[PDB]
Amino acid sequence: MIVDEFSSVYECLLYCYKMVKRSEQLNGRRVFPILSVVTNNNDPEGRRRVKIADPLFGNLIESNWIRPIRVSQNQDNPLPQINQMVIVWFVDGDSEKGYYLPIINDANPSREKDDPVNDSAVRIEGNNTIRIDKN
Amino acid sequence: MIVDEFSSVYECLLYCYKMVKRSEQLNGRRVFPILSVVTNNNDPEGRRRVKIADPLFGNLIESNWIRPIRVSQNQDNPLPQINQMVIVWFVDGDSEKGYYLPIINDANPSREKDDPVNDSAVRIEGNNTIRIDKN
Amino acid sequence: MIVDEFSSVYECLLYCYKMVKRSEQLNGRRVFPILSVVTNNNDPEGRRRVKIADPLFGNLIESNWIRP
Amino acid sequence: EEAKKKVKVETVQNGNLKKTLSEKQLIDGVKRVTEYLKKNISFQPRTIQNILSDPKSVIKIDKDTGQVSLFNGNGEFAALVGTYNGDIFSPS
Amino acid sequence: ITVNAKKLNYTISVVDNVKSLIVTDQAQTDATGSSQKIEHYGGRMTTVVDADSGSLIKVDKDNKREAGSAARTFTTGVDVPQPQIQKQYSNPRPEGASVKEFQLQLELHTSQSDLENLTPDTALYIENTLPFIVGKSWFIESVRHSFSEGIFTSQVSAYIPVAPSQGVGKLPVYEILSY
Amino acid sequence: PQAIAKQIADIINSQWQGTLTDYA
Amino acid sequence: PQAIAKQIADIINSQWQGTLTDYA
Amino acid sequence: KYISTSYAQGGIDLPIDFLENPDDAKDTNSASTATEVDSVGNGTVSRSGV
Amino acid sequence: SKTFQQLADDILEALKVFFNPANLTPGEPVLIEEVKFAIRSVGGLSISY
Amino acid sequence: DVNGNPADPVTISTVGATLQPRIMLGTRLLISPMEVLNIELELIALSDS
Amino acid sequence: GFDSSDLTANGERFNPEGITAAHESLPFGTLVKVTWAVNNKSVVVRINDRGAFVRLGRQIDLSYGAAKALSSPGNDAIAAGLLTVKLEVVELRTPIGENL
Amino acid sequence: IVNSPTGKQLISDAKQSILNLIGVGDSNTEFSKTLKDCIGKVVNFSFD
Amino acid sequence: TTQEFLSKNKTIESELLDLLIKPNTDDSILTRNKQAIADRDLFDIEWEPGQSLNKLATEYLGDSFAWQIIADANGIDPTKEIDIGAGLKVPDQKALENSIKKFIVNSPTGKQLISDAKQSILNLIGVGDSNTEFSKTLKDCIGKVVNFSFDNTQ
Amino acid sequence: KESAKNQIAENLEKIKKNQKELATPEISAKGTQITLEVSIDRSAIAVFSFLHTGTKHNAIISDTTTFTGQSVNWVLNRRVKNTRYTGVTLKGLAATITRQYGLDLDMSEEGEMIENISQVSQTDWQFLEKMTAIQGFGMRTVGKVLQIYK
Amino acid sequence: LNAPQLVVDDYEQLIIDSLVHTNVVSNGEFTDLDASGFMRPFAGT
Amino acid sequence: LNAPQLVVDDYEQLIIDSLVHTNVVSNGEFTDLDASGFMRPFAGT
Amino acid sequence: LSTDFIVPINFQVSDLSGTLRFYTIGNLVIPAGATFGTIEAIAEDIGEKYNVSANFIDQYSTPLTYLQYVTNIRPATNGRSGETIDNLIERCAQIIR
Repeated sequence: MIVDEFSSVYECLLYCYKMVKRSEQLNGRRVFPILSVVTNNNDPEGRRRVKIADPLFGNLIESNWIRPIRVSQNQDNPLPQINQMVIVWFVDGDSEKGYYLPIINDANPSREKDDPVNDSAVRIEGNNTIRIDKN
Repeated sequence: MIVDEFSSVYECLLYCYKMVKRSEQLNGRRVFPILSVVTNNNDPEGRRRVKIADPLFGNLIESNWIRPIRVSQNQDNPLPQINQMVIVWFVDGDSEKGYYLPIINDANPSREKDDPVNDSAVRIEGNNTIRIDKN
Repeated sequence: MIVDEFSSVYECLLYCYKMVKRSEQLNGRRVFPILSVVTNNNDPEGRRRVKIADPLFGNLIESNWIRP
Repeated sequence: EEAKKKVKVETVQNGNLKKTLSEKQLIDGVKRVTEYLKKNISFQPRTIQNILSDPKSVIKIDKDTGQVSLFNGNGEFAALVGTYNGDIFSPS
Repeated sequence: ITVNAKKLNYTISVVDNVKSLIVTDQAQTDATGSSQKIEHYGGRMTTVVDADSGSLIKVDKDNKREAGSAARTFTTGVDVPQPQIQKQYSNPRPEGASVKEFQLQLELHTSQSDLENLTPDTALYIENTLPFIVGKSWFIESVRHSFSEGIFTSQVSAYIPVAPSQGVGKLPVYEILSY
Repeated sequence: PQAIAKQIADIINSQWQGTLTDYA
Repeated sequence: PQAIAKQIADIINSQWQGTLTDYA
Repeated sequence: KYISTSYAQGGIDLPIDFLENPDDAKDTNSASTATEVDSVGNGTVSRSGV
Repeated sequence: SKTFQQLADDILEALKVFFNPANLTPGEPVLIEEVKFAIRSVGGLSISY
Repeated sequence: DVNGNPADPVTISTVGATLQPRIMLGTRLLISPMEVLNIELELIALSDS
Repeated sequence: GFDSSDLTANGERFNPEGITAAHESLPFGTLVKVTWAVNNKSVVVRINDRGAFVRLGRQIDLSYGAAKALSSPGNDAIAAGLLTVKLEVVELRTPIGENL
Repeated sequence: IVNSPTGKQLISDAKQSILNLIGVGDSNTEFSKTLKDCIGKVVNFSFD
Repeated sequence: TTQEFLSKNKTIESELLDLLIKPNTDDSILTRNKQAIADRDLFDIEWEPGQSLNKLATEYLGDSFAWQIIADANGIDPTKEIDIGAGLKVPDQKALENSIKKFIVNSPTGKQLISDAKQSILNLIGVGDSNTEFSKTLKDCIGKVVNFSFDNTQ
Repeated sequence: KESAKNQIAENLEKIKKNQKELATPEISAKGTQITLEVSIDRSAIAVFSFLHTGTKHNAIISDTTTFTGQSVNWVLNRRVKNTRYTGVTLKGLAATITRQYGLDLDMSEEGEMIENISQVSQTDWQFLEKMTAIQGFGMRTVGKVLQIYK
Repeated sequence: LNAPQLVVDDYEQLIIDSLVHTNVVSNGEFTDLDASGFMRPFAGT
Repeated sequence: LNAPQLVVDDYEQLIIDSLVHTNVVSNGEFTDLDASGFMRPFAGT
Repeated sequence: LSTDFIVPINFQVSDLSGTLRFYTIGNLVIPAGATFGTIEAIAEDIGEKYNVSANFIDQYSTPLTYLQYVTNIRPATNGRSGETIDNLIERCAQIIR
């Protein structure tokens, strides 16, 4: 609605009373992605989920299990270690539906490269298992 | 507060007053992820950060350094090249806390595959280094 | 600005008037990321895009091509 | 009512004239300015005679303040010669 | 929404059957109004990024008016871009006939012609009034007809809009079969 | 005084109902 | 006129303080 | 006096330069003075640019 | 009284005006005195040759 | 010059052009840059704290 | 004839005593380590100019100051008109340390 | 009513004497018109 | 090397500093009384025995120290004797420039005097001005500072 | 991808260019100055300055015209901007913003040095309000000069 | 082109302008502008 | 620089200030400022 | 760059502390292909405190695209808060003779 300069007090109130629905829906939600520290990565269900210490709760209360994100379907990449930082999104803004992805910090520093742009440096602290059905 | 059809001007005003706070917090923030063109990838700090030309500033002003996201902890994948497009999220909606991931575009085209769904095609323009501590 | 407990109705309204702009821009948008089921992965353009069945439309209609 | 009020108030002598110049007054002012410039060409500064020798040079008379100015062929401001009110032209 | 869309015109006069006329004017500003109001004004996401090439194309002229003397360090836009609707062409420029430059409140005694010819599809012409109101088409935003007793009353909200190669390169190999 | 305060409040309420049902 | 216009602010303002206090 | 407004035109009523200020000089262009050169000795030497 | 670039631009513009096909009669000889007058009408120069 | 160094020939020419219509007719004006002598100081002093 | 009045392709006045060089194809501001094989001495020059003479196989052209910076006791770079050198590209970096 | 690319305009028509008499003192015309004709004060003149 | 220069007649560079002496009349002790009032607001009175500028100021103007206003109206030295039956011009109080001091009560210095309120911090003539050279003409005629509209809307 | 990169680079160079709207030609006496000289006992006159921003008029019988004017901060709150500032103190940022509009600055305290911040869809007045509030400062306007104080 | 208008649009305006011109000529001396003045009958006639 | 102003802007202010000075010099003992007081005729003269 | 670059007029620069601030006199046009060029700047305010040595101003507040660094190749001079009375007297007398 084009609530221009020549607008009555009632027109302005009506405009506010109609466009505030999105704000009401956002209440009690989680709008932006967050940065968190991984505190638990032993998932009893084997679903590669981790627990975080998000700054909202100030490490007082433990959070809910946070599910991983992968680039392709059939890769199970190494999980973040304890005290490593991840970025967490909340599906539909629900604090109980969080999905994470590791970031580059110092507990997770950058690997040495000759050319940081084109070269690829990868380290695995466990076994590496690659199985290819085709050529 | 169920603000039904039978409501006074004061009840509606109170509903607006109690509800616009999330929208006030949203002011001067970045709500959605953005698409941007990478203009600088030489990070003097060695933190694999890149500079972008986001459409908000119309390539008039340079942006802040934007940090990468990885799927694994000890993976240091090749960085986006100059003039390539990435998707950027802003933690807590802050413009100065940005985290990026490259996407498939034209400066970033799709690799040739026999099966586009199941096949994996990877090219590295620099050195490739893999270290496995276990088997 | 700072609207306290010593404010008048007109100012309470004015504060809402200026601060409801972001909520207005949010109308007809998708604020949060969603979880969806991939229903089509054959992209005729070879751009590795997929079609999804998002819960918003209840699988009644198909969606747009979604990029990787 | 406004005319006699403006007559009572002393003219600014640096801004808008009380009487705005009309078209015929503008023609007469350009005539007087041309006469003065053709009479005093030799005493004009080197800059002023340089632009006056240009066939694409223009004079510009301000309709409301009476200021007369010289502009060269490029249309940029070159110099000012004086002021023309309703009756007399005063060089500067 | 065009400056000439009211097909039939109806003209009234102040001296007759008019009880109240309030004309107001305001200066445009982005501080007040809604986000749509500033979208209809110069504010808009002129710079957008196509999701295929990443060429970071521009869709409209910038408009940096009354924003500052720099005009080379800021963009004067919104954060959310407009949803593009056309296949290749860009979103059309704000019509401008939806923009009010004057506002007129007309409360007047209702007559029969003031009942049939006073609809928002007509162009209003007020006579015997101030020079800037006379001779201009006023777009009727709304009409209200009240009846409290034998008297019929009319309230008219109106406004004035400020408005005016040989062939393709390569194709896959075909097989041709004469039949 | 309070009678009129209430009257004014009710006027405002009904005026707002006017606006609620005035806009598309 | 202006006296009453003001009295009306005072009323509306206090009425809207009443609503603030009337609500959980 | 203080409500009446009129609008002129960019070229019809005024010269266009009346509506632009000299401070914001338009972006001009020129032949690039940095064009890479082929010292191989096979063909023309200029490589980049036009 | 004019710079060399300004003189050259003025002379070129004057000659482009002179050699307009609307200002030229087909089949009529071009008179060098007329061309010199068109050049001198620019002002701020003295033709030698 | 204004920077405290011997004058730039451009400033020399500007000075000559400025002063040419102001010198006596028939006289000759010569303009050349100044010279600077370096002063090296050594001070032995007693302070009052 | 190359003096402080000339303009380099960078748009800067030419300083003959500076540690600079003209390269055929490198972007301006690129830092090139030039190592002279006679004395194994290396100096980093900043590519600012583009070079006027093309010749054959002439990738770089050092300035007078850059050439003087290659001289060592008993080896004068200016003495030999042509220097057989090794060209490398260098860049500002954060030193690689032990993982912490 | 006259039609224009801008919009419809009501226009007065009469013999010019009545037009001058009605507009005497410039009372009917709006101040914007008066300001418009004086916008171009500096008038280009030619020099001989 | 030293350049040689010979006498010229008229150069542009000399005309950059040909201006040196300016005969202006700006605020000074000799330009205080620029404005004189005509007979439309003066009373012609005769000088009688027992008359003084103090009495004329008290009687006509009502202020004892207003006598200077009378003196500037006649350009006479008060310390020099005025002949009896000599015509003096007394300004009238009804038609006079008010001598009320102008202040800005809210200033960075708290309070300060201003003579015109046009060469002060209240001028507001250059605020938000888009140069253009078309806004300047409208500044000259009516003093339009800001515009009212900025939308393209075509 | 190599040709697409060049195309993107040249488009990025071309988009940064003077391609804005020209100034709007509006012949009117509306946006002028509103000066006020007011005294209560003729001992001294208080002078104030405003900018005209709106007008109202009742034509029928009662001849009443109401003028409205605002302070110069209204100029700073007109247009929404998107810009970025780095390595600038509060006083420097305020000075640049005021110079963009021809205003004067009165600020004794320099303020803290802001290293990285972005103005996202905010007016200059709103951005200045946020920057002064976050540092414990406040603004005030008198005539043409804006003053910032602790 | 458009033919110029031959008659003067406003003649009382012409009289007032001629009287303001008397003041301009006299540089702030001839301030009288009513019918009782010396110049008004001549200017009006 | 600018020429100094030779006249006093307000002489009644001068009388009042001389009377505040009569109080200041005497250390708050001379507090009469009206014309009936001793020093007001002298200060005014 | 492939096109001419413009550093706009009134471009604010400062030292490391940000207390001393200069503004560019006019538009600076770096031609296409050129990278590093020059323009004059003036202090934010009068006074002798703005007279600074070379290589002292290196910060600019607005981050412009493709712009890498700024410096001053001259020590800023002629910053003054008003001349002396004797110099004014000499200047007045010289006009006469």
